[PDB]
Amino acid sequence: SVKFMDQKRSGEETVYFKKEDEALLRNLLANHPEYDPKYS
Amino acid sequence: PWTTDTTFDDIILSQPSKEDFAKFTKEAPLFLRFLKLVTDVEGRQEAFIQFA
Repeated sequence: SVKFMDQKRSGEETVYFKKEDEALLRNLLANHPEYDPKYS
Repeated sequence: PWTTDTTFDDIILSQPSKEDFAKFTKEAPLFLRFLKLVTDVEGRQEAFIQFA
């Protein structure tokens, strides 16, 4: 029950925030081109 | 060259206006690099970000 809950929680959070990080990596360079090395 | 939407004429004979002028899309990056440099020197990055 303990390792069960912990590992389920960790996997769910990992998947969710993996998706969110993918989306943010998609939409970063547009809204923050000052970091984009394309213009440097 | 043939175009289905544009026509070539003399500027003084046409007396064209801004909307009579034809529009196209130009590639930015070569200009945007130089612009980033110039704005980093001059100290106005808001303008670079807005324009980009």
